[PDB]
Amino acid sequence: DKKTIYFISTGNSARSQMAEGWGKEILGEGWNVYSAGIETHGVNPKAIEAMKEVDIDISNHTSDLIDNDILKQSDLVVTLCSDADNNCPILPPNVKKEHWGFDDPAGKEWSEFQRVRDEIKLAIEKFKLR
Ligand SMILES: [K+]
Repeated sequence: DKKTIYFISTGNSARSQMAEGWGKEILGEGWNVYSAGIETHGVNPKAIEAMKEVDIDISNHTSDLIDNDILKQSDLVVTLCSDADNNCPILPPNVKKEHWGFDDPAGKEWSEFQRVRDEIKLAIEKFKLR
């Protein structure tokens, strides 16, 4: 009944955490939304703050390693950065893979966290309309 979308970044730090937050609110009904990383770098505090600003709570989120069982059951795996795209394991033939690249806001001014957060929102809204 419910389909599965899996957002992947290098360390499950910011872009993938914001994608999971937006995904749960926009695609909530018929979608199970998860996020993971090749490595675990912790949840960037600025990513939590960025989502709080748009009234989305991601304070309980964890930085998790990619799981083979979630990959096998995914309808769509979305990679958000180039290293994650190349390091993602070879997927089952029935699992679709898409690369939605977004700039890394880490170490940049707060305005870049705001910008990337909103670009991710628009990409997920475009996905909902498919
Ligand atoms: K996660």
